Amino acid sequence: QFEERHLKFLQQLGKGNFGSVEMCRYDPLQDNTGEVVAVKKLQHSTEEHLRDFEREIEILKSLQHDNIVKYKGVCYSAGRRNLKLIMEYLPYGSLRDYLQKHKERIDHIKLLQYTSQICKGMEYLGTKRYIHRDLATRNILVENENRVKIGDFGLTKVLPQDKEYYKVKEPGESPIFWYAPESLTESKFSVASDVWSFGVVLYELFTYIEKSKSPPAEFMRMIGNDKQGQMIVFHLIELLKNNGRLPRPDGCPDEIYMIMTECWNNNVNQRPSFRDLALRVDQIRDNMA
Ligand SMILES: N#CC[C@@H](C1CCCC1)n1cc(-c2ncnc3[nH]ccc23)cn1
Repeated sequence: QFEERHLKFLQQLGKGNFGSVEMCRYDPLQDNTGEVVAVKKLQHSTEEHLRDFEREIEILKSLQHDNIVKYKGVCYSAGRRNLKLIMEYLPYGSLRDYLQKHKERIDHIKLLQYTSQICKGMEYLGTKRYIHRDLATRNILVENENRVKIGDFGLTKVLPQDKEYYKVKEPGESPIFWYAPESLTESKFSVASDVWSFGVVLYELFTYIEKSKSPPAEFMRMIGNDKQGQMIVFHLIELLKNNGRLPRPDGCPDEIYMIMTECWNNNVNQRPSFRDLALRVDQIRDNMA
């Protein structure tokens, strides 16, 4: 229901894998009263990528939650393709950049507020049997100082009816340093691996996105920065097999790190639920206040 001729390009907001998001104004009355929106498109409209995109659009459309970015509509020109996803525009950018920019005014209670919101959004995904597969502060957006939203769903898959995991191995880079061990070894993605990645998100938050402290930097320094191409993955697997883990971030209390390390359990079935993670984060945040 969005006509392409009324979307006015303003700037690029972000560039994902096979996708990009643009800040546009939807101004059908041509009087500069229309609203600014976010428009997602494919960088190269492959038939396979187009079918993935259609599934992503339906997934997002099916989601309604304070902590999930709002679907608004779709757009297409010159027939059916050039397909574009229209979403609400969130003015503070990604939580990665936002935390980096205000580290001296965002204290731990605020971090835990964001954490809780992320947990509740992920739990909502779970009730729909959706596996996000790409949890990272770079894929959390900031609506305002009090609200974050899960921001991108390009890698989200729906669980089979009969199984609690989805086996997929895609070409491209994969965010290996947020991957559960069973995702690196068997391409198995589950709620439990989303929980692992959430552990990494919590690490990210408490590092305040410091340069040398990113999961890639830390993990490369634990395996050796020389490590060569695909060998990287292999060593990562071995490192995680021997319970090598990201270190406790500077200033991070013991209980928060413990939440992280319980998320980083090699035994998929021993990782906590998102509801319990929310419960615990909320108890800590209420104790701090
Ligand atoms: N998530 C996220 C990260 C990132 C890219 C991930 C893959 C493609 C985009 N990205 C998303 C925005 C954005 N910014 C403001 N409003 C928005 N609405 C909807 C998105 C969006 C900016 N960069």
